[PDB]
Amino acid sequence: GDQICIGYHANNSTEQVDTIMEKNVTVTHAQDILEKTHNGKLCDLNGVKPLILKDCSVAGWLLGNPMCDEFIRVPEWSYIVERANPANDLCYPGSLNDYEELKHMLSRINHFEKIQIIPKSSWPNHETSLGVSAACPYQGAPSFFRNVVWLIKKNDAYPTIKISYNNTNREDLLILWGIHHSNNAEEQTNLYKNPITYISVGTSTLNQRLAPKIATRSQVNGQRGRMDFFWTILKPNDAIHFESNGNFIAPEYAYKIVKKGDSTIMKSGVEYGHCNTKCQTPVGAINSSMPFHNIHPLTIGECPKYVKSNKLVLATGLRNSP
Amino acid sequence: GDQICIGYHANNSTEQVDTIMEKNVTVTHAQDILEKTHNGKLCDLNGVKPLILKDCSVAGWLLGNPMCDEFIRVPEWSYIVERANPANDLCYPGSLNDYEELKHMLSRINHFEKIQIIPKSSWPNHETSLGVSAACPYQGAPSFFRNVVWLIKKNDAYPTIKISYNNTNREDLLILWGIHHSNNAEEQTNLYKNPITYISVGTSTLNQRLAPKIATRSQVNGQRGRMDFFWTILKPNDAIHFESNGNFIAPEYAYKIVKKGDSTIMKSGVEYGHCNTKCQTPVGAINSSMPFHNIHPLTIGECPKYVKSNKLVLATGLRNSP
Amino acid sequence: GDQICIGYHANNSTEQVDTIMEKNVTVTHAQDILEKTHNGKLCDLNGVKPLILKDCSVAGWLLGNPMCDEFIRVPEWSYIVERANPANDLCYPGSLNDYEELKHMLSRINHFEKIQIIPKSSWPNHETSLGVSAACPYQGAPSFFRNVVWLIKKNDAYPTIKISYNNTNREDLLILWGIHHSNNAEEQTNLYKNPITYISVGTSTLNQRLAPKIATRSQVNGQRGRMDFFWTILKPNDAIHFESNGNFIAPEYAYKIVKKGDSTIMKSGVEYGHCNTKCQTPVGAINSSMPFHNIHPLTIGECPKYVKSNKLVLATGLRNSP
Amino acid sequence: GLFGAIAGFIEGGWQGMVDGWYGYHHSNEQGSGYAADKESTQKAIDGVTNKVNSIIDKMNTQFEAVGREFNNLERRIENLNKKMEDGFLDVWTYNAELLVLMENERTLDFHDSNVKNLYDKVRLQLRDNAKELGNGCFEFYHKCDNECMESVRNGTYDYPQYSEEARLKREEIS
Amino acid sequence: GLFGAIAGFIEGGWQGMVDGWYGYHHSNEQGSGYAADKESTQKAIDGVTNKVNSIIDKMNTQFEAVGREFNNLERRIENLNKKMEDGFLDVWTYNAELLVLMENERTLDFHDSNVKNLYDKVRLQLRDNAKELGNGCFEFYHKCDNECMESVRNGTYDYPQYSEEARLKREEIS
Amino acid sequence: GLFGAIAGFIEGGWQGMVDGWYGYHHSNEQGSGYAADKESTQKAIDGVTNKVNSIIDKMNTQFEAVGREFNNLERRIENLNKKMEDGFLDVWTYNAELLVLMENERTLDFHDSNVKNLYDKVRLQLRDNAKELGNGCFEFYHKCDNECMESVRNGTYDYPQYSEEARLKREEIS
Ligand SMILES: CC(=O)N[C@H]1[C@H](O[C@H]2[C@@H](O)[C@@H](CO)O[C@@H](O[C@H]3[C@H](O)[C@@H](O)[C@H](O)O[C@@H]3CO)[C@@H]2O)O[C@H](CO)[C@@H](O)[C@@H]1O[C@@H]1O[C@H](CO)[C@H](O)[C@H](O[C@]2(C(=O)O)C[C@H](O)[C@@H](NC(C)=O)[C@H]([C@H](O)[C@H](O)CO)O2)[C@H]1O
Ligand SMILES: CC(=O)N[C@H]1[C@H](O[C@H]2[C@@H](O)[C@@H](CO)O[C@@H](O[C@H]3[C@H](O)[C@@H](O)[C@H](O)O[C@@H]3CO)[C@@H]2O)O[C@H](CO)[C@@H](O)[C@@H]1O[C@@H]1O[C@H](CO)[C@H](O)[C@H](O[C@]2(C(=O)O)C[C@H](O)[C@@H](NC(C)=O)[C@H]([C@H](O)[C@H](O)CO)O2)[C@H]1O
Ligand SMILES: CC(=O)N[C@H]1[C@H](O[C@@H]2[C@@H](O)[C@H](O)O[C@H](CO)[C@@H]2O)O[C@H](CO)[C@@H](O)[C@@H]1O[C@@H]1O[C@H](CO)[C@H](O)[C@H](O[C@]2(C(=O)O)C[C@H](O)[C@@H](NC(C)=O)[C@H]([C@H](O)[C@H](O)CO)O2)[C@H]1O
Ligand SMILES: *[C@@H]1O[C@H](CO)[C@@H](O[C@@H]2O[C@H](CO)[C@@H](O)[C@H](O)[C@H]2NC(C)=O)[C@H](O)[C@H]1NC(C)=O
Ligand SMILES: *[C@@H]1O[C@H](CO)[C@@H](O)[C@H](O)[C@H]1NC(C)=O
Ligand SMILES: *[C@@H]1O[C@H](CO)[C@@H](O)[C@H](O)[C@H]1NC(C)=O
Repeated sequence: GDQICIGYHANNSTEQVDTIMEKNVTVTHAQDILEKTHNGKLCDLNGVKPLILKDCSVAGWLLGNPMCDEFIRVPEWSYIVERANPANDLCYPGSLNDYEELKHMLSRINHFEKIQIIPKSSWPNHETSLGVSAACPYQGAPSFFRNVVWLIKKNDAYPTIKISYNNTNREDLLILWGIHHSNNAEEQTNLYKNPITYISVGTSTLNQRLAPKIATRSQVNGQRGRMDFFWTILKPNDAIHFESNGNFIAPEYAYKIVKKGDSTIMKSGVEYGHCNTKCQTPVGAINSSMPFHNIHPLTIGECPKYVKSNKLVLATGLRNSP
Repeated sequence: GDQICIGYHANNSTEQVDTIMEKNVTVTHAQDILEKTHNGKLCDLNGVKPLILKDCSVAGWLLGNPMCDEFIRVPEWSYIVERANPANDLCYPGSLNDYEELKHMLSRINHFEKIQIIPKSSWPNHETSLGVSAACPYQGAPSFFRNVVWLIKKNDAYPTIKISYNNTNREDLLILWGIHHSNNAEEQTNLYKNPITYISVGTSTLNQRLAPKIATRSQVNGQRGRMDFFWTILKPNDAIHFESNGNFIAPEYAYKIVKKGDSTIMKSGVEYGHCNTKCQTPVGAINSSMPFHNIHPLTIGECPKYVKSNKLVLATGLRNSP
Repeated sequence: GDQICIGYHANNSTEQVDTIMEKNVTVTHAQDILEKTHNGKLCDLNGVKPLILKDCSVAGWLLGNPMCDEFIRVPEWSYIVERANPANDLCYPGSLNDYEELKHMLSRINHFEKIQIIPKSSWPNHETSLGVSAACPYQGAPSFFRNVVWLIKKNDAYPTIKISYNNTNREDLLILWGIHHSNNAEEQTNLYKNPITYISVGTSTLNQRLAPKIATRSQVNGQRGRMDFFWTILKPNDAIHFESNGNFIAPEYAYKIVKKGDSTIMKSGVEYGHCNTKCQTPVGAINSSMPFHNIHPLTIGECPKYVKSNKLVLATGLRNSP
Repeated sequence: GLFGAIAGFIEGGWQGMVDGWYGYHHSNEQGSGYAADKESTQKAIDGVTNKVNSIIDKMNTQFEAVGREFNNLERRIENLNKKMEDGFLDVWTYNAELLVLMENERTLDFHDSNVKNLYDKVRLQLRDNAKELGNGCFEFYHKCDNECMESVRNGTYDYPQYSEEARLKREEIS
Repeated sequence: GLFGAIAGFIEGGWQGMVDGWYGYHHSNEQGSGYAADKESTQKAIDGVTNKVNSIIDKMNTQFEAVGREFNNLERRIENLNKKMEDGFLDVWTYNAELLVLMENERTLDFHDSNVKNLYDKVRLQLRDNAKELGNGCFEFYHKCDNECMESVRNGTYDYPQYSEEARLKREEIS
Repeated sequence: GLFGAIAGFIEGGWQGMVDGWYGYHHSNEQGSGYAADKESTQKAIDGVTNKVNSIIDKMNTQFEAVGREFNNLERRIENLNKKMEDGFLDVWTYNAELLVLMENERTLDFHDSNVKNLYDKVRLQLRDNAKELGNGCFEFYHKCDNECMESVRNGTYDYPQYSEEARLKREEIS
């Protein structure tokens, strides 16, 4: 007689899925929920370009390392890009205090503006032009950090400094200063004329006293001397008071800074690509809605959950037989 | 003929659950496993009352800020409640060393008791009633922290202090002291008569020597000077040895302290409710057995896991159709 | 007529499993995936034996506490086993700076060898045989840490020390030195003849200045004095520079050190067992492929996930009927 | 539906049955009414009761104190704590939402199987003595009193009794 | 699967079926062809689309910045961050892998159930008016039009019409 | 269970059957014994073994060194580590316990399904040549040797063997 049959779909498809009880099952249609693709470029994060320090560290950028490129106005950024080992960090050897907290705080900045707070004219009793070193060469000539001044004795005398700066701006100020550790007693007098010296820094919260550590040290960038740099945030209508009789690396520029959100520092050599994204990795940005990915763990932004997987394939069609 | 049928329950049910393959499915019976309700009060934690500082920080409470309560009414607390920005922290500007670790230790205290270790009669050669400041007002008059004494020169002389205290109690002692940073040389000699001063504090484990940092600073609470406070735990049968020739903020009262468990500090403006709970949140206590909640992440106690959900409704009854 | 039936396996099995709707269900076969057994001994971790300090702390071992055992020349270890409260830590009271970071670094070392860097003949104008204390006895006589030398004045004179050591080895050196804090002015001049003293230590990265803190302290191990020890990693071809006019605990031995991986310190009293494992706990090693265990949280190696459970019984057979 | 019972060969729901979840509706010479299978409906209730309690009581909770104890020079550690709290929120939120979706689907398919299991039990007893209409009812070929109806509900149906009578209404009606 | 329809009585899978997931194949004197159960496939299409979107959308994502901001004297804290990142990766990997395995099993039995639910939909209309072959096919005891073929797919089959006709080949053909 | 075989109409734990999981009980003239289906059981052994292995092998395990490396002035960081360890303990405990509970039911409904599948295979293998007793057993309408039953076990019985012969003894019992 007449015949009627019941059957399901099949197609030319070698797509594979796995189940809890059966391995290596071929299906008609399947979907992968594991993101594995990126654009290979560093992109803007939610419409804000990153601050790309080419080969400079944050400390060299902030202090004005002469080998680092001249300050270009980047009034805002969403994250900072450094190379794995920045070459130009501190041309004169030493340290920057609380460096990692400072780097974390500068990772995402809403407004960043460099201003002059103490011009080199404001040191009439001290030499302001001999503060140079072969460890900080510019155009082959000995130089120094741009944004600070290395004061030296004038007329074989170093009168005690007593200067203040009141923050009249509407925004917080990032201020950096330093102390120079000389190599021996003779070098201490040759530069500052005062054998025993100090530095005092005062604000509404900061109460700092520093003394030079005159000792024998190993040569770094050809110099046995050291400079220790320090920073503070001067809130509006507060003032910072400096006082020293030697070894003082005075600020000249400061930075008006407004901070709204948080980020981190990304280590990458990948180039900027004039794109936009909501999830960024050191190897490229991610444009996806998947819940999982396996590209890189050091992501910044709203990103899929990082897993150790090559594929997470979900069966949508029927079991396809050849 | 006669008929028998197979069917299932239906009722006046408008209640919708979602499945992995379907959404807005109306069922007969359902249950939510997400806790959303709290009593809106701060309660005891497993029978122990919290230490509720009204507008005082931990530092102001310990040192005896004049605008904070003078008598410990609670020998034991399960957690500490502070307001977001307490008004009475350190009337005289300065700092308290290792403040966050001290606060964490005091978060849950089994026994607390203020005792007098060094009476004011122990300073016969020093002034013990001129140590007041307009930064610490009390009833329209300059005052000072109640639990420490600001020693001043007497008869234009500040003899070297050499005093020791032995912990004859069976419990650990929390002891606080301080150093005063002068504003200038003239003020230093006006208060202590000794131009170069020091503070030495020694126990079996503590070994501290401090010198004042005489420098210009911004006015805070009307004062440019500062006081740095420090603390230690003096174990039973150990002694603390003090030596100073000026700038010494001596202890008068200490605290017998017994700690047997850990907690944290809760930031909340909610009022005490004379209730008990095993799970407290800044917005209210939780009385539940549910595995999940969405009330607040900053919980103290045995609490359900905090999730970002408005509903977790489990289907228990059958599918319901109108 | 003839008959054919359908049925399933049952046997004499009392295994009970739980399921999301039924409890205490008897099955034929069941498999427990919770790991519960350990060998009760401390083992090698991936073929590398641990460093077992018996009753010596890490600090006492590095500094050569005479009350501890002698250096038994362990070349390499995978993790460190300390007792809960080691008896011999610092025979002369004091501290070792950055102790926890030092222990974390030393937790797993690929090569370790003590070498002499500054022989005792390098101190001709100083006494090298008086630096002993009854707090560090050896065979009843007063002694001292074996790897450092406590230098004392000679002919009522303590000439200023200026000595450098260049790391000509191809491995990093771990170097330790100390400062001794005197009890009073007379004891200071009795030992060092110089009333005001300092220690300066410099490398390519280290710039350290220390001064003694002369103060009254409680007796520990019979002594009111204190010794603070410090450490640095001297890179190959770098040099360390020491300068002092008193209170200097000089290095004599250093340690060539190569670190390839990371580990932690295990606190246990369990005896070594001449075994091998991939997962170690303070109560014994685990040899399993299961994903979960309930033995101990403080594990070192590739271990199953720690859960709070007494059984995770997976039913693999059918429902059993007696 | 998976088992094709609630929306399969049954296509409604009995508002008039107020004493159980699964049951029977009879229609004989003595009238009509509803009756619920007490055993299969209690097996269902204790099931979902256990499922709800298993989801609740398997949650391990410990004492914890959650605060903000790091100052403005410890923001990196504070950020580390932030990534920890956010990570556990994401884990618990995803696991809770999917557990609800997966078990609700299993719960609704649990009722389909029980309903389809009750139909098969009646189908096995009646055999040729009744005709399957298709919607989940059986048209009896014989006279079924209220205790023949109860005989079906308590599973004590006597086939030899009505075996010949059902033949009289089966083939003799052409 | 569980319901015994993909690897049970039906040992096929029709490549010529290209406008649906489940369907029918008819064989009468007017020809042959493939027909799609648009109702059956639409429920399945929305079911797996909703399952895919639920796994995607229930995942809660927050802004995070993951870097390496601790220096060489903060290794213990750095190790704490390492243990945290490894812990979340292990949690997410294990749950994501097992989610795929468990729900792939449900999907492959969802299609298995749908085929069975469609085989019984055809069967319950035909009853003894047709004959089962044993390979997912039915042999009728009467002629079927292209309208009657569309009637079986529709669900509007008329048993009484061909019932008296079906007896002319059931007991007659011995 | 769900499909209704372990606790449905079979409702029998065959203690005397110790040779496998899924089988048959036969009672013909030549004797009475048991016999298992090689394909049905081996697909269940390979299923439960693959399920157990997938639960084990999917776990990513990494080298970790868990200690207590913070001192008494770093108690906040130690608390942060404690909340991290206890959080992961709670996450794994809940997932491990529920996964055991959830997949034990899927396991038992797998055995429950397979037993019913074997019954449906025999039902399609015998058809009108046999009756349906009710407890999973069939009453043959003809003589079945020990060679005709092996044609049923491997699934190769054809109508030529018994088409009219079964109809005789079927209609003899009237
Ligand atoms: C000036 C100089 O280069 N001096 C280096 C010194 O050179 C000597 C020798 O070669 C000597 C040989 O006998 O001859 C000297 O010249 C003689 C000549 O022989 C005669 O014929 C002639 O008639 O008289 C001459 C003298 O009047 C020649 O001057 O050699 C030593 C040993 O190699 C070398 O270290 C000297 O180089 C200087 O060393 C000092 C160390 O104290 C510093 O590192 C100097 O570096 C600088 C730097 O570039 O950073 C120089 C900067 O100008 C200076 N800046 C400031 C603000 O002071 C800094 C600063 O002093 C330190 O960094 C702070 O610690 O240092 C380095 O050039
Ligand atoms: C030398 C000695 O015994 N000194 C201890 C001192 O001894 C006194 C008392 O016993 C006294 C009782 O009234 O009698 C004195 O003897 C008299 C006696 O009265 C008469 O009967 C007799 O006829 O004449 C005698 C003349 O001597 C006796 O001299 O007692 C005090 C108080 O009890 C005790 O502290 C002295 O012990 C020394 O104390 C100092 C601190 O003051 C140190 O801790 C010494 O310990 C050591 C140590 O072992 O660490 C000694 C080491 O040799 C030394 N090492 C170096 C490199 O210098 C170290 C080091 O100085 C410190 O550690 C630096 O901080 O200290 C301890 O022996
Ligand atoms: C003593 C005083 O109030 N001086 C006051 C000064 O003198 C007024 C004068 O204007 C008025 O016309 O006559 C008055 C008497 O009739 C009186 O003599 O007025 C100027 C106006 O600009 C004020 O600056 C000045 O105020 C004092 O200035 C001090 C030095 O700067 C210091 O700040 C004083 O504050 C106290 C304080 O209240 O904290 C005064 C305390 O007694 C003192 N306590 C101790 C133990 O010494 C305290 C201490 O010196 C510092 O805190 C240490 O750093 O300072 C302030 O009143
Ligand atoms: C330690 O000694 C080595 C050599 O034994 C020094 O290394 C040399 O340093 C000079 C000076 O810059 C270089 O020109 C040579 O190329 C180096 N040679 C080698 C083989 O390294 C090293 O500078 C010394 N270190 C210190 C801190 O003085
Ligand atoms: C800075 O200037 C403002 C306005 O002139 C003043 O109110 C404020 O007190 C000054 N700050 C200090 C620290 O002197
Ligand atoms: C405190 O007094 C006890 C009383 O026995 C004494 O043993 C102890 O040494 C004293 N503590 C000191 C001196 O630090």
